[PDB]
Amino acid sequence: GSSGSSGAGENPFKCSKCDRVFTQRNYLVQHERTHARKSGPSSG
Ligand SMILES: [Zn+2]
Repeated sequence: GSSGSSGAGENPFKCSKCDRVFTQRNYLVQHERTHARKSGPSSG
């Protein structure tokens, strides 16, 4: 007897930069273009 909530949904359209998801490719693109925080030699 363990039920209640299953958190947010899941979709194939996932963001590369962060861990975001969308119900379409368009909504994903507009979000991928907004990603302009990463600049210079800084990543892992
Ligand atoms: Zn993102």
